[PDB]
Amino acid sequence: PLSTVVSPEDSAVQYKANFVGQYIGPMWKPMGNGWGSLGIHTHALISEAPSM
Amino acid sequence: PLSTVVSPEDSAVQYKANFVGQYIGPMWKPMGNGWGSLGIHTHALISEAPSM
Amino acid sequence: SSGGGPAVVNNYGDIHTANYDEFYKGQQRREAQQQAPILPVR
Amino acid sequence: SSGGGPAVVNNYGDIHTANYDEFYKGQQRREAQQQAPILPVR
Amino acid sequence: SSGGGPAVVNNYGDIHTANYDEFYKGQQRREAQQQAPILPVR
Amino acid sequence: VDNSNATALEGTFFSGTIVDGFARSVLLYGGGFVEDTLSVVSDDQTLQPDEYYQSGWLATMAKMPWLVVRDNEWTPIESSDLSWGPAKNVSVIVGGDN
Amino acid sequence: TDFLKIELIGRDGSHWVLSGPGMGQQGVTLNPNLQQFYDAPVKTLYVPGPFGEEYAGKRVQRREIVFSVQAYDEDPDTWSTVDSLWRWAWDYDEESELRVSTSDGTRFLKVRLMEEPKPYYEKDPHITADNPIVMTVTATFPYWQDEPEELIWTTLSTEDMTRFPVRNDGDVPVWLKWTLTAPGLWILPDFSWGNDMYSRGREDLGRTVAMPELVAGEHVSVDSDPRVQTLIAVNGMPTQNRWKGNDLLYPLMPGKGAEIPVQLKNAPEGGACKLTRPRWYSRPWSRPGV
Amino acid sequence: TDFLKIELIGRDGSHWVLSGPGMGQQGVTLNPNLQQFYDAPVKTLYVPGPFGEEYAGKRVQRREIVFSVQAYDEDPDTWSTVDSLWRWAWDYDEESELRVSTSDGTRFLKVRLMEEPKPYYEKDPHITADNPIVMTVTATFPYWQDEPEELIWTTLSTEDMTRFPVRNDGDVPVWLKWTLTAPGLWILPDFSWGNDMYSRGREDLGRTVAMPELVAGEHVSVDSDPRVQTLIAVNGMPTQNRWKGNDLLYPLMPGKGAEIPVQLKNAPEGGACKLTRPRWYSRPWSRPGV
Amino acid sequence: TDFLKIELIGRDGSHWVLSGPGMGQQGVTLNPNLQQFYDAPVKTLYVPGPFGEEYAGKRVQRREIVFSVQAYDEDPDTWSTVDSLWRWAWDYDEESELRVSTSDGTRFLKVRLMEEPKPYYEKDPHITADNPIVMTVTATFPYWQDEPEELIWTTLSTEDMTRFPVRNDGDVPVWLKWTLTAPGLWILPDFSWGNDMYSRGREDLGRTVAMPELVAGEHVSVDSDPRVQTLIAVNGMPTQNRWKGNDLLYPLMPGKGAEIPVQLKNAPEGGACKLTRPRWYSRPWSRPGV
Amino acid sequence: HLMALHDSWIIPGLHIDIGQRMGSTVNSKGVENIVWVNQLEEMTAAWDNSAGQTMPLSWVLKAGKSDRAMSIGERVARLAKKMSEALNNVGVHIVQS
Amino acid sequence: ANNWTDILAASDGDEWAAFKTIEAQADEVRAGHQALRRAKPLIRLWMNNPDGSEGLVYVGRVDYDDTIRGSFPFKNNTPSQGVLELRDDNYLAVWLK
Repeated sequence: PLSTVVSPEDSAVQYKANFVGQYIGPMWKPMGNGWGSLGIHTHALISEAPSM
Repeated sequence: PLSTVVSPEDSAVQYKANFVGQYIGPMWKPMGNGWGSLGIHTHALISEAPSM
Repeated sequence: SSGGGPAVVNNYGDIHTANYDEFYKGQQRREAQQQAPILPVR
Repeated sequence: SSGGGPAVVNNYGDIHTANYDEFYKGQQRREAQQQAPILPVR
Repeated sequence: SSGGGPAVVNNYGDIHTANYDEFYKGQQRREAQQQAPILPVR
Repeated sequence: VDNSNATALEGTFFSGTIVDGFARSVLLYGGGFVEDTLSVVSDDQTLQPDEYYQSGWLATMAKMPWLVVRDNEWTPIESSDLSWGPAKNVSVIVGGDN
Repeated sequence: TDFLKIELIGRDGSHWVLSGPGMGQQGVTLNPNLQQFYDAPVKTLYVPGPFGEEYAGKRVQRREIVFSVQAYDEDPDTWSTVDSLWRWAWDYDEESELRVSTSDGTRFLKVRLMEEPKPYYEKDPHITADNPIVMTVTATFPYWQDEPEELIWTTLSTEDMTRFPVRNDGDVPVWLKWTLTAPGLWILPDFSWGNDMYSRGREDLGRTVAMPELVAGEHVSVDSDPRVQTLIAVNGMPTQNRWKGNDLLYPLMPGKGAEIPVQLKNAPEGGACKLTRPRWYSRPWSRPGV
Repeated sequence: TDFLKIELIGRDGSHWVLSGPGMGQQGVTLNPNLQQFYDAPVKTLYVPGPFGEEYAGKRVQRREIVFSVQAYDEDPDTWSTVDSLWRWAWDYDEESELRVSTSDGTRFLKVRLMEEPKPYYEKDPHITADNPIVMTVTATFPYWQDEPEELIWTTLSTEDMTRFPVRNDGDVPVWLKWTLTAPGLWILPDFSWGNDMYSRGREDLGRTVAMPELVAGEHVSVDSDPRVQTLIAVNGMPTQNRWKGNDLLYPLMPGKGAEIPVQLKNAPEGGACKLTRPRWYSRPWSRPGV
Repeated sequence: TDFLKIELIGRDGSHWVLSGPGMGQQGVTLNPNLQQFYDAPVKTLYVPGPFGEEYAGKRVQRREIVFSVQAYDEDPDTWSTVDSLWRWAWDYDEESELRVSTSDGTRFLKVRLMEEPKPYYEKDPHITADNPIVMTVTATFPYWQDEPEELIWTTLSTEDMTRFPVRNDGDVPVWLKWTLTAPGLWILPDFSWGNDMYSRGREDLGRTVAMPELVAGEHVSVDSDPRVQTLIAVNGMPTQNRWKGNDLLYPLMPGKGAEIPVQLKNAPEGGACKLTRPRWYSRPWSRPGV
Repeated sequence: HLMALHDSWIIPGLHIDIGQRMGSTVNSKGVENIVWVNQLEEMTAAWDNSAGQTMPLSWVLKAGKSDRAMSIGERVARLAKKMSEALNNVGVHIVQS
Repeated sequence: ANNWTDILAASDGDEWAAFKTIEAQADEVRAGHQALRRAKPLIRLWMNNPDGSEGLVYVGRVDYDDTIRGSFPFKNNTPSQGVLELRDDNYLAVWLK
């Protein structure tokens, strides 16, 4: 019934991450080294925010 | 149930009043002279808190 | 057959389906017919 | 026996047999009793 | 199930439980709302 | 007859509470006597009527209202409509030709 | 069974054992399926609210007990006597007692004929001399009652005070009754017991109210229940008329009890006080509540 | 079954297991065919339209749960004790808890006696000592609940700010409660969460409302639900009177949540803010949805 | 059977096959006796007349579909997951699609929960893990529909004209929609198709209406259906306010079709037009009507 | 003309205000084409949240005015108001003796 | 002022995509209108200043869901009566009582 199927007009999108929580989270998909190859480092020696 | 729960009648109570807001409040029921017989006096001439 | 069912409900009168809205409107219409001509134009 | 039949329909009240004409006439009579003695004679 | 029982009695409307006094009082209240602000204060 | 006893010297009860009973007030007339307010008798010492000490008496004396009809979960009455409305017009004009 | 006994004491004082040990000795037994007999009928009130309907309160309703009895005897003449006696045991204007006895005690309900009894079978009752009578009785006071607990305090002093131990072991609030001699100024307790019906549950925890000064010979009964005028004098004087629009407001709520204080002043002779605490229950039998 | 457990906590705190593991240990089991127990009753409004009737909205109705229990014991005396205890576990004025435990957790409903219970069979219950009680209870709040989440933020600074993590895992909107200490000027979030009930769904996405300045001792409860007044001062002061036609209008829509900002200023001695977030569900059990 | 396939696409996008090939693969099947499902409910109107009553017209009513589904799985935990997913597939505020596919094509009906679903048997549903859910859904738009026929005509000329072929193959009238770019003055057809609802059947055979002159950026949607306002501009300007009481009055009657003319004038850029013709049907399946 | 806007796109107060002219039609034979143009005279917003009958917030318009089709109670009230005002005016215009 | 050529260029020359963009814009305008029409009213009670000064002082707000029923007419040059029914446990009802 459709004359044509067109790709939906997807709008601009935004994302942010800060790595304050405990683990990495599902929003980051590990690659190459497989699952469980990512982690959070506190860097409390310099008194800085945790990094991925 | 009597052992587990504490009854409102078997409860020590303590009450406060300061009159610092220059308002009597609903906790002071006038006696004898009825409503409007109680007031708050600032005593601003001396460096003292308001009195009832 | 008829005696003892809906045919005697009809004899009962307005026990089953009957609404108040049109009855009130009809009473108001009858009163308006009675009183409208004698009401002043002012 | 009584609970769940006509004996509880009587508790329901005016769901079964009750006509609007007598109720309207009674309300009109109550209003007439209330207002007639104070209406002027003119 | 619904068609042919109380679920269609609801479609019928005010055939079963429905009171006269409350309807009359509601109509009187609506008329009072309509006419009260325009009645004089005398 | 004067059954309200509102204009009497000793006044009557214009308000009350279910925990303290009735409150005695007396009318106080302002300038020109057009307006009357209510002033409460703080030390109410009105004597009971002699009729209240007589056997078989049931009536209400004007000076001492007594009957309070109380509505609660176990009320013996049926209350139907308690409606209050405030005063409307501050000033009145009456006149025409003098 | 032997765990439950049901009795009727008619308007004429006749005694009938409908059920339990000794049932049917007077010729009348009780048939099954008796309704509105156990729990006091209560309707709850609801008002529209944002989440549906909000609780608005409860009202107790009168009992409409429909029950059948069976009047039986070997010979029709004696059966007719039994049936006549059973009919005579009932009335519309005056109530007859219906007593239920269990291990929790004996509790009675005062019932009257709501409408005419429906007697006998389709054929004449003299064929069988064993016929059922369907009785539709009503209880204007819907609670089951035990004999009230009464206490008396007498004093010869001009001024005195006493404390009455009071406790509602039932499941419904009960209204206290006082009998106070005269002359004397009495002060009676009207404790709220934490009842927030007037939104004063904690304010009226120790509420006391003074009766009007009683003159000689004007002994009063002060009944707090709403079916009855509060103050009634023995000599017919209008005491509540003198009493300036006050009232006793609070019943003794279930599970509450204390030593309520009674004060007597200005009593040259020295007076007496009697406190009557009713024992109302919502079921014919129930374990004590705490 | 072991997949579902139904408990009752009475008005007196008694604990009954009606169904599931351990059912009937207190003597009372749950009979089949219980109605209006699972889904919250909702009526949908319809208004005339061009093609029949158009949807006009929904109104949630209070629950009217009619169920039956069976009180059983080997001897009539202990059966009578059990039946009395079961009746004592209920009331009209005050509510009792009905918990359902499944693999989805424990959710409870607050229910009260709508009308008098209908106990026993046609004959006296002491014969069988195993009798059913028909219960007609009602839930004024029709949503099954879990324990609300409480968050506390205490600060000693004069000016401070915090981010409360908030999330609605249920299928219905919930209304937040705040407990704010005084003195101080509080700013609380009133985010629309996209709710367009005031035609400001996008305008009020990051909406914040400033409460009136609180004087010493004027601790406030700020409840957003329509049942309760928004602002209540613990000392009885009219705090809402100084708040200039402003209110909290938006609940927490299902599936939405963020770190809502709470700001405190002008607080000489710091201040404490407590956020209570209810967990409301329309079913006794349901898998989480998002 | 393989001649009919019924699916539900929930508010959350889930896909369920209730009947037909592959039914029950998601755990939920369709029970027999589904009502108000095939023909669109219509009530006819009659006025009193000399020979009884005279036909006055017809009104189409909203669909009140009561149907049962059966949720099943081998283990109670998976059954609980299936039941929760089925519950999440439905809502009161938003509608879910109900698709019927036959040899005549696929037609969908948008349905929402009219009231709370009635789930499970008299006992707890974990015993069986195979339980029925009774659903009372409603279709505010009662016509089964297919994907609309869309046509596009763009031009670069300042003044131009085109003809859109149009034909109503269904049994109910359909209302056309237009999407018109700006700037430009459009002349749109409003042919009566011989319909006599306004007593202008052949008077309005070639009726054309002039839209107000659209300013730059004021692309408009012109929907003739009565549910929605006719002129809506994408920039929010009140186009209909400049359209001095004019409207599109006639739908495309069943069995009618022609080359309807669209005219564009005063368009310096040269605009574009889109025509959307709905495919509404009163039955889930029906052979094409000529 | 009396209208009830159930789910119409019309927004009372926003699209049309009191005293502002609007046209209306009635689906009656012989007047289908005609548009009756009256200035809006009344619009009532009413709702009922009761469990028995639940009516969402709905608007009812009355375009134009007519003493003839006015209800008898409203006619009596309006006449009484005018009569009272005229009586006050006459009484204040009375010349003393 | 997004011209047709500009919209087509943004959609990369796809007329169907461009018209779907325009239809989405029209749909969002219609949805805004519907939300404005179906928005709940805001009922607020105000009082005179207890000290006797000028300016109405905010008493409180009645929720539309917390009402029982309501009726508010707007009339042309005529006084009208507004009716609001509340449960007596409502806080504004208690205040008024």
